[PDB]
Amino acid sequence: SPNEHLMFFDFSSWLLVDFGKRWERWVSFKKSFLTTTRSPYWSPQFFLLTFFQLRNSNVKLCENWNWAPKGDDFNLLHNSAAEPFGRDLKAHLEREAGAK
Amino acid sequence: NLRVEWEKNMEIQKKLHPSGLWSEEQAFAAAEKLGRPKAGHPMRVFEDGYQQFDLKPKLFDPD
Amino acid sequence: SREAIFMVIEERHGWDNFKKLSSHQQGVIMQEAAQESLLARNKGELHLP
Amino acid sequence: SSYTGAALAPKSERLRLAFEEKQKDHQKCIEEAKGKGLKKDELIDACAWTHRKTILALKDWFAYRPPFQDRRSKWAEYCSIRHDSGSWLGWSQKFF
Amino acid sequence: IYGRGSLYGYRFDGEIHRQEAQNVILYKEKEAQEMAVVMEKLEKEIQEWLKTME
Amino acid sequence: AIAYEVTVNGANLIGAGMAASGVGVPAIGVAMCFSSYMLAAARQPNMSAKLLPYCILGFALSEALALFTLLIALLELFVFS
Amino acid sequence: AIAYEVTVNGANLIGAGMAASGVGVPAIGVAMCFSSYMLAAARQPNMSAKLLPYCILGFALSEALALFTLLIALLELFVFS
Amino acid sequence: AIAYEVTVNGANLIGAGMAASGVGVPAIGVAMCFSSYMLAAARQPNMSAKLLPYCILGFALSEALALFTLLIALLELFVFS
Amino acid sequence: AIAYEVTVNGANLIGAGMAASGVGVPAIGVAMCFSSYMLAAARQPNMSAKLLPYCILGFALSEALALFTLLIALLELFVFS
Amino acid sequence: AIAYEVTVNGANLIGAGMAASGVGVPAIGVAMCFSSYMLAAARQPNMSAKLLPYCILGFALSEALALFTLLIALLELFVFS
Amino acid sequence: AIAYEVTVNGANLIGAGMAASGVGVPAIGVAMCFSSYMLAAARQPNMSAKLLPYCILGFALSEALALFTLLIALLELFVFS
Amino acid sequence: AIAYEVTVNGANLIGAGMAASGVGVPAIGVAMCFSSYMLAAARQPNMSAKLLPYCILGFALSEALALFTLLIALLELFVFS
Amino acid sequence: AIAYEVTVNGANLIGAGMAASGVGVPAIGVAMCFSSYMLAAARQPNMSAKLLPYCILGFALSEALALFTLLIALLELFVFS
Amino acid sequence: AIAYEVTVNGANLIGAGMAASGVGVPAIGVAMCFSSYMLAAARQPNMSAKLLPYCILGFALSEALALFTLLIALLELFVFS
Ligand SMILES: CCCCCCCCCCCCO[C@@H]1O[C@H](CO)[C@@H](O[C@H]2O[C@H](CO)[C@@H](O)[C@H](O)[C@H]2O)[C@H](O)[C@H]1O
Ligand SMILES: COCCOCCOCCOc1ccc(C(C)(C)CC(C)(C)C)cc1
Repeated sequence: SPNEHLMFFDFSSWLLVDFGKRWERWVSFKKSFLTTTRSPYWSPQFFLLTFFQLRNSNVKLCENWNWAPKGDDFNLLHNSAAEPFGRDLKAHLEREAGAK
Repeated sequence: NLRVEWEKNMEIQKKLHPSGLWSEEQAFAAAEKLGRPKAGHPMRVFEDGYQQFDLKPKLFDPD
Repeated sequence: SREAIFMVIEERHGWDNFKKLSSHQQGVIMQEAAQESLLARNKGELHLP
Repeated sequence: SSYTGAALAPKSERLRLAFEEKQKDHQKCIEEAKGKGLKKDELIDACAWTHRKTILALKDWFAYRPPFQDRRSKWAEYCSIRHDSGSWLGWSQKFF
Repeated sequence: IYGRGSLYGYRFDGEIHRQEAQNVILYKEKEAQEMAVVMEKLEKEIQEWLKTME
Repeated sequence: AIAYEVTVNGANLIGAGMAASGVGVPAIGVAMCFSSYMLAAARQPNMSAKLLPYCILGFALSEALALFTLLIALLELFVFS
Repeated sequence: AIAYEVTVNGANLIGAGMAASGVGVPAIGVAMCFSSYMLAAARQPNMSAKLLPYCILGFALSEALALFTLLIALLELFVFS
Repeated sequence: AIAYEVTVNGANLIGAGMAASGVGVPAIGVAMCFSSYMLAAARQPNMSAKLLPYCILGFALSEALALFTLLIALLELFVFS
Repeated sequence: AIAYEVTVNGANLIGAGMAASGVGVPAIGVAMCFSSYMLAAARQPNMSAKLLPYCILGFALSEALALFTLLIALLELFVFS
Repeated sequence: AIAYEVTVNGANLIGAGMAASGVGVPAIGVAMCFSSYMLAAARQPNMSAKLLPYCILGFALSEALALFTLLIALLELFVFS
Repeated sequence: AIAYEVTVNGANLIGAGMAASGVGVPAIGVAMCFSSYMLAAARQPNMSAKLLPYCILGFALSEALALFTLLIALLELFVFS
Repeated sequence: AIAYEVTVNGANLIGAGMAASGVGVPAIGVAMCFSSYMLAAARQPNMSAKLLPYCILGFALSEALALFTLLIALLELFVFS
Repeated sequence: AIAYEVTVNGANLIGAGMAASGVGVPAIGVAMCFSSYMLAAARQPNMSAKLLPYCILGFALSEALALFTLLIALLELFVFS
Repeated sequence: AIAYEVTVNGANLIGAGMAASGVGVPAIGVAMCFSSYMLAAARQPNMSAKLLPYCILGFALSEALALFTLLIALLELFVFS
């Protein structure tokens, strides 16, 4: 088939990576390296290995958003609600009458 | 010609599904005959990460 | 071979149903019957009375 | 009809109801495994999916902090703008 | 043999496949018989609605 | 079968535009005729007097076709309901 | 399946404009022929008499298709209900 | 799902408009074919005798295309309900 | 949601004109091939024999696309219900 | 709000006419290549052999677009219900 | 007020023909490039090597838009339900 | 009076097909520019370089108009709900 | 007679593909101006400087109509519901 | 007979695109005037002064029709419901 020629099914497997566990082991390796080397805070090693993590964590904990992002808290498609007058109320009363 | 004539006569008398379309009554009857499970709707559109690039998603509503 | 084939057919499926089926499935069933007769599992694989 | 507008429930209530729904969907799997008579390892293999879904809902709930009230956030409410009242630099605070 | 695709004989031939034409004839007769009744019923209903309102 | 007759009054005014779309096409034939007469006279001014009837002829025939199209659009409204 | 025959009277009129738009398409070939005769006359005045029979011919047959295209739309109305 | 067969009798005529719109297109190739014979004869009168078969051949095929389109338009109405 | 399948029998005949409209466009190319061959022969009579093979080639083969433009409209009616 | 799905079976064919209508527009470009080769050889016969490859190349490319347009028309009918 | 959502499935296959009508309109421009290259080399064969880049350059660009016109109609069917 | 709102989801695509039909018309202006460059270079090889900036300027803001049309047709689908 | 108002929301978009279909037809006029400039410079090289002021003016105002034609399609969507 | 009155509000915005399609059709005849002015200046630069009064006149009044076509679609929306 032409789409069969435009298809790539030469995969072998799925590599599963727990990036949380890998980040934890990376941080543990950084701590182990800094403890074994007994490096001070003014070292470029300590700076490179600590400062960006601390900065990003401090920013992500300081963030106080009055509203959440665009496609998560508003600008969402919603079906129009039933009105308390006109045809919707009549349908509601008819539903109540039929049910009861 | 024999094949298409037989298939057309069975499509006419509704013993066989039409060309390209899955028919409900015939599929349910064949499942009841073979004693197999009925053709359900196994898809899950509300599964995590299926319609994330969809600008017009589908809304959950308990019918 | 025809005699054994049609004996097996009339015993297992029936001559009327066999006539009603298609020539292809007829030939397939005839070939299966021929194999059963050539095998002769009941005679100890021997074409003797 | 339909309309493009604001979310109905707050984020916290939304995550709460999602966690309750996944709790229900996990409890049903557990009750079915108990009715079938499965052991611990088989119950694990059965309902690990709903367990992970519940854990992810719990992670989302724990991750979302509702906002704190202050003069900057109130002024941003009056201005009707999405504003972070914890940044002196804005978009560059991500890199500073 | 090559064109049939079968080595023994043709397929979809036989009284089992020929009878479907007569089955279709009977099915169409029944279908038209029921459709005439349904169409007459719906036409009577529509002529009632029209001669009552219009 | 059931017989439903409908009379779309809106179609009174659509076809008028559909004809009006084609009224402009003969104008190109008009200008082609006059352009031919101009370039021919510039090539040979003496022949101008001989081509003047043809010019008047070739316009009118082209113009007449436009008029017929235009007439339909005007005949579509002030007589039909 | 249910069978509803419908008769749309509005479609009696729509096609009139659609053919009317096609009445102007030959009008450019009209001047293409007359322009051809004009430029051939400026090419050779002495041959003007011998190409005129192909002028009136080359128009009228092209005009004939413009007539039939116009004929239908006029036949479309005063007989069809 | 539900199945409503409909037979629209107004659509017996809409196609005739579009066909009539396509009957006028070959008139351009008609005039271009007579024009080419005109100009080629003005450039070479002596060769005019043996280009006439080419001219009528081109015009007849082009007219046949117009005729076939017109034939569809006329067969669409006087036999179909 | 509800599902109403409809079978529009009028669309069996609507498309006939829609395809028919495109049958006359190739005529301009067809006549163009002869309008070229004429002028080429008027430029060089002696080369007329070597261009005639490439004069009927494009002639019939542009009409071949016209044929497939016409073969659909004829395949649209006398087989479809 | 309410939701009515509709499956118009007639639309299996209405597009086929349009796809068929667009097959004839490239035919003018098709014959434009043979016309160009004609006039080129009519101005320089000796170069006729070196331009013939370009002539065949252009015919195929112009013809391919018409041929590409045809695929939609044939793909629109024989598989879609 | 009342709200009826409708999903017209016929427009899946109508627009395919509506785009298919336009796929051939570039082809007449495509052939213009090679015709120009032919006649330019007929005026000056020695320049045929320096213009041939502009010939190939003139094709693939003019051809591209046709392809883009062809994309939508193929984007219209094999992804949308 | 009673208000019946409708949302036609098929109309998401018809315009896309129409715009797709319109994407091809600049393609003839591209080869028009490049054919002009060719004939200007064959007329005067020494002016080959001075008109090359115009050879690029003619294509850039001509293909752009084809892209704006193409931009609408693809913007018509992948953003509108 | 009873008043059935309908508000068709799909109609917000169909017109956008029509305006988009009309954004292309200026492009041939745009490239015509630079084609004229090229052949004019090949007719008179040193005049190329005094024609360029009369070349951008025809470029922008031909482009300007495309903008307004392009304006509607963008003004038809991002403000209308 | 029964009287069903309908007011289609979407047509108010469909006709905007329909008139928009015709806003660019003049643009070819807008740049054609300056194209002719270029070719005439190349023919006789001394005449360039005598022609530009008869250029701007033919320019603006070719542009004017586009304005009359554009104004409609802009008057179609901001006042009509
Ligand atoms: C050979 C090809 C592949 C080469 C890949 C090499 C990529 C190297 C760049 C690593 C980038 C570091 O980027 C860092 O990623 C981690 C997760 O990984 C993010 O970390 C985030 O997610 C993790 C888990 O997903 C949480 O535990 C963490 O609290 C959160 O901050 C950091 O916020 C980001 O700063
Ligand atoms: C750098 O790029 C510039 C960013 O562009 C901003 C996008 O344009 C502004 C759009 O913002 C809106 C959105 C909605 C509206 C409403 C709905 C209020 C307009 C309306 C009622 C006329 C439809 C007005 C402006």
